[PDB]
Amino acid sequence: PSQNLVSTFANKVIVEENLVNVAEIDVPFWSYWLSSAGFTSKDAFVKFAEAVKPKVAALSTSDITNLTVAFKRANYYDKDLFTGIEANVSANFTKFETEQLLQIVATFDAFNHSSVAFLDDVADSITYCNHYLAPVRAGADELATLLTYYAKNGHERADLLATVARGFSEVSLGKLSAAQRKDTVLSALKAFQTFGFYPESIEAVIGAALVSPAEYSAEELKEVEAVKVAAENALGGEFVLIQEG
Amino acid sequence: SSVRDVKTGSLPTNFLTGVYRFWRSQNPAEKPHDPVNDRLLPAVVDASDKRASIGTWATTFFCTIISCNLLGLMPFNEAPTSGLGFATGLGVSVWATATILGLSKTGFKFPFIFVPLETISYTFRAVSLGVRLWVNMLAGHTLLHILTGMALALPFSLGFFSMVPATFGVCCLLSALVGLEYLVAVLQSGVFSILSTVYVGEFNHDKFIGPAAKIVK
Amino acid sequence: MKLLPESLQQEAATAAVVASWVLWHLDTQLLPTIMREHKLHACWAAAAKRYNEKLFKLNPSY
Amino acid sequence: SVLAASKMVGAGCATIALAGVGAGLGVMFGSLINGAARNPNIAKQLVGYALLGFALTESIALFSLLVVFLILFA
Amino acid sequence: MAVTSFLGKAFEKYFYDFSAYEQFGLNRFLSSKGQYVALRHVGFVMVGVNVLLAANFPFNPPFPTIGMCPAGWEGTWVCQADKAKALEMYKEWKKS
Amino acid sequence: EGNSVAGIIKSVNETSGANLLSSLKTIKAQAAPIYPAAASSTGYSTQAKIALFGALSWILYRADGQSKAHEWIVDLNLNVLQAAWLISFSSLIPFRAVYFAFRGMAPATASTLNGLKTFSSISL
Amino acid sequence: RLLKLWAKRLLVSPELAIVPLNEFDAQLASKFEGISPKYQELLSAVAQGNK
Ligand SMILES: [Zn+2]
Repeated sequence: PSQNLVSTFANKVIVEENLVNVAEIDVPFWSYWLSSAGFTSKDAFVKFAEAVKPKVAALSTSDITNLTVAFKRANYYDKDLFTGIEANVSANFTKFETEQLLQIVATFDAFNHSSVAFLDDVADSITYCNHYLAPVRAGADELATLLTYYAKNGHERADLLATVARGFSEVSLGKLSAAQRKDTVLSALKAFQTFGFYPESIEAVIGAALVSPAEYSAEELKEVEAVKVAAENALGGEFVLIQEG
Repeated sequence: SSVRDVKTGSLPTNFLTGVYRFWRSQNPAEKPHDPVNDRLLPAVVDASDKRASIGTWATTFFCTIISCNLLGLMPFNEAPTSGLGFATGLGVSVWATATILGLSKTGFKFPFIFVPLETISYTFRAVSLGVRLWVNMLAGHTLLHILTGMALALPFSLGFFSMVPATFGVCCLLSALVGLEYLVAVLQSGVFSILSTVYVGEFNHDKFIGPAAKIVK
Repeated sequence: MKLLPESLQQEAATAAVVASWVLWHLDTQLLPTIMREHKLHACWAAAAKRYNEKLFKLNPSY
Repeated sequence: SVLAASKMVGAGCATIALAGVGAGLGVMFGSLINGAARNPNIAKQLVGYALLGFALTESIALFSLLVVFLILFA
Repeated sequence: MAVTSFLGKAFEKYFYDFSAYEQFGLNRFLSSKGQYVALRHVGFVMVGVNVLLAANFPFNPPFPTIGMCPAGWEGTWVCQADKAKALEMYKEWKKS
Repeated sequence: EGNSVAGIIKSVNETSGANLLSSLKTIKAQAAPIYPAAASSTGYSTQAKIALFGALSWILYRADGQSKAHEWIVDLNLNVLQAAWLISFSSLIPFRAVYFAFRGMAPATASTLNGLKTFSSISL
Repeated sequence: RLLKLWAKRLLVSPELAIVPLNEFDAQLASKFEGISPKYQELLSAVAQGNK
């Protein structure tokens, strides 16, 4: 008679409601690990958002980036919740590290959520409150996401551009796959042309499109050559490729 | 979950700073061809990422070996290093660390009769690095024990307070021997870590991913 | 007098445990403190000229 | 006990190599004195080489003594 | 009232202030202070080995004697080179 | 714990002109760093007593095992030969010069802090 | 207000009293490294403290 008993136990106790009811104690922890394991259901994250919504403003930075990455993976946008997360980031921006801010800005770039104060606090935290080689450990897709975020919102911060231009090099772009490198180079060159800012490290972006121009279409090559001529005029010389020697 | 407070400028902090900077200076980084600026800074950071932490490893081995070597000279104490398995395990550990680094550089691929002869010449570093330090510690303790018995015999068979000059001379010889053992303890710890640095710096060399494209002026 | 111990693997594992503890204690407890002192002094000594020139340019008191 | 007798004879013949390593070590330390007399401005560098040299030279003594132990107490 | 405070202060006063190089006036017999430190080192070794040997004796030594006895035990049970024979001779010497 | 210079500014602005030169020393002493005074001398720590009793138990256990050993008297005399050198190192080593040599080993203590100068951060 | 403004400055950093006011502009320059070194080591050594 054990099979009828385990059928009664299996449909009433181990359910999604008790799953989201045991996940109320540490909800950015549980939402992060449940979203990484693949549990991306909408109604659970509707419950999760009103679970965090009082206690967002006193969360840790790791819990804030965990909650923000979890809601990026669930693709659920709650305007009051992300206003609370943005107020948390803007409150204690000095505590946040660059990798956490890049994940938070990736989530805030997936939606169209931005304030002027949030953008200034993220740029101040990446530029001044964090190590200047933290874009080097980033990975160029995260930095290109941040560059396209600041370009879309039109916020011009030349110090932040000089900071996240450091992360673009042969190393970080060589870590990417070919399609991801093409997407990252197009995003970074479009953002740098939007801001009118051509650093010395834009050429490692431009070279990443010109060493392998087989994946680039003709209009994309025209865009890359436009940014190449603009960077040649700004930096004060002509763009050559360096061979092996 | 609360850490202790440290005075800035303590003597152990200063000693370990000097020791770490020494073993870090044993394998210096190569100067790039381009000037170091923000274009070259990820290349420098990746060069530091590819370089093994021979400063930390050599400081580790120096501190543990000088601690055991000086433990041999405290009373009621023998060195752990005078054991065969301890010292030769440290030696085979440094040789295997250098070998594992060099194998991982070559894509985890193992390496015209010059190749087995150089293989034996390289493989003998595993024996030599541990047997040198272990043999020196074992010989010093063994020499002291044999010498102590002769010194004990002099006042055992010539009276306790009846032979002063010969007992004084042989105790001068024994005391100079223990001072030599202090010198050999410090020297063999330094020698182990220097040879550790050269053995791993044989494989510390890597490729500098510099700029592939540049604005010329 | 014996050259070999009772177990060579036990003495090798003792050496590995002692050296791995020295490695963890060095990387975790000693080197953070050392680099806090050293990099504070070194950052000030490396940035004294640029810092004082930048602060001299920002200062409106002259 | 002819095996133990040959063990004593073999160890006593085994430690002849300490003569050659002591002559070499004295040559190296005399050259260290000479090189410090030629150029004392780098003398604290040279002593380092001397210690390193003594290091590897000492090893040839210990591979002697190890054989002595492998003759005596194996 | 405390013990470790008085022990620290007393060992400080013995370590730093009490100096038998000047209290006994040994600057006339010895040249320098470092010579006194070397001779006090070797004298410490001599007194220590004599206290150990003097402490427990008469015994058959495990260290190799150079064919010399203590001048009172020519062949009793102290100078015996064979150890089991020395053990049974010690037994018939302990029965007395 | 707020900014002490902000407390200096508030306390100086809160005084009147007659009270200023009188209250400057108390405004100095209010925003001055805490250097905590010496507490009452207590017993040894739990860890200090554990260290001393464990060292004594290790010394007694090793002396017992050295007594049990085959060449026992030369073990107990090796202890004398090592304690002699630990005695002579207290007399020989120039501990002030060794302290300042170790201070020269680290660059943080080898030089003074060369940092902010007065003429850059002045506020007239 | 002037006594209060100088009181805050001489409370935070009392080493400004060793430069007379009438000579202060005589010390400056366009670059910070060009400031006259007459008072610089004295300012640093007084700022290090009373001991
Ligand atoms: Zn021993």
